[PDB]
Amino acid sequence: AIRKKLVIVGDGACGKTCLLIVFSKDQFPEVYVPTVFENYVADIEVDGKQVELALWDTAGQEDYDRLRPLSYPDTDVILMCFSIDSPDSLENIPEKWTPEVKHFCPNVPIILVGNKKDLRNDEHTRRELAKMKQEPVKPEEGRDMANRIGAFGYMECSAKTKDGVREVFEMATRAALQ
Amino acid sequence: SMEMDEKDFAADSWSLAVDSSFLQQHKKEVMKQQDVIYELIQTELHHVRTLKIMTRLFRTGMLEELHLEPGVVQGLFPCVDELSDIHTRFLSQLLERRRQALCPGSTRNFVIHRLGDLLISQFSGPSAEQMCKTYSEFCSRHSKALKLYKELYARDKRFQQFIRKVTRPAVLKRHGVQECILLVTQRITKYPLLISRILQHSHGIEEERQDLTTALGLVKELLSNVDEGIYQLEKGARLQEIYNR
Ligand SMILES: COCc1cc(C(N)=O)no1
Ligand SMILES: COCc1cc(C(N)=O)no1
Ligand SMILES: COCc1cc(C(N)=O)no1
Repeated sequence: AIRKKLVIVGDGACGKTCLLIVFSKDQFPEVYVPTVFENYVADIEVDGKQVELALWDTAGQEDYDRLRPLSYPDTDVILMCFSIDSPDSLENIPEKWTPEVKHFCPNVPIILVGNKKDLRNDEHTRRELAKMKQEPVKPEEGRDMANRIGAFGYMECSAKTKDGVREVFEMATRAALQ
Repeated sequence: SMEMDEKDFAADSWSLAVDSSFLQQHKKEVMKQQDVIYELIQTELHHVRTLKIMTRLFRTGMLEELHLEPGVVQGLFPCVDELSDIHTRFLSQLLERRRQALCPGSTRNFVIHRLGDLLISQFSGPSAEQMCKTYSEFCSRHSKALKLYKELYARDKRFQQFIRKVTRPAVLKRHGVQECILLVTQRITKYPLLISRILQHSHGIEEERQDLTTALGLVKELLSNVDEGIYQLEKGARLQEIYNR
């Protein structure tokens, strides 16, 4: 098995910590959802190839511009996250997160991931956003942003239901192998 | 880690650590507060363990088995003795707070009502100055340590065999040399996340809400100071590249 490193980036409310927790445990914790994620080394077999994929979170580093880049050395794949219930999290992708990752991780594939896809048809979410003249991120808005920023691809998932979670990490492993 | 502490923090939460007949006596808000305090202590026990792997397994093993050039082991593990002292002392205070809170006749049933004062003490005065000085030095030496590691692994056969030998056990899967260095750098930025969530469930006693609010502000001030004091060192950097920063 070859060793690859994955780092997830995005705004504080994008759901990156929850996504790493659910993947590493293979379940949405039923008793306690951890506040933080330390690291994990996942055994993944994708398209016949075995990989040890080390997983890292940047949560807590968003306000610290000199500590945060210390997470990037030798990264093989970036998951760039936004929450579908937060069009504001999608707006910070192209001119805040994207130039930073392109600078510290040149030539590293970026997968743009729309998290919390279960909230796209949630009534409480739609009511809350409509008060600020907003609506949940549409699939074409996510795809167009991924296309614009030069992302390797666009994917959606829900840490809450687990749908799409396995596929995101299997695709990230394939991107890291290229 | 020692077996007694490992067993006390084996469960995924405080609600699964205590006896169910003890859990049943508490309100939901107390359980939510205790679950986050338990996560802070459990992650601190794991962080101290990461530092013991760095000092005892890697550093001491390299000094006792390998013939490395002087100053190479210090370059791979900068400030590890100072970091171990800061966090082992902090962990000792957290575990003593839990131990004093145990019910008589129990080694697992407790409620910690007064964490804020301990956090203010850790993140103020000389202990905060020591944390600021040590992380400013550690985080500025982070990239140099990783590059030194990569160079030794690629060119030194005895170094490569030593690493492959001591990291072979399954309990070391997440704790190779580079993984330990990043785990330590990321530790300090976990504290505001844990403290803010404890504070969210600590409104019942106004003195505790105030103490956790003060602690959160102190941790953020420490992080801002560390972040402002970082400039990555690079082996063989010339003065001209430094003063043209
Ligand atoms: C009920 O004990 C099993 C268990 C633990 C958890 C958790 N980690 O939140 N979910 O299920
Ligand atoms: C929870 O992760 C699902 C998953 C898939 C794999 C794999 N494809 O080997 N490993 O984990
Ligand atoms: C070694 O990978 C490139 C690199 C360097 C850095 C850095 N933090 O200086 N981040 O990524």
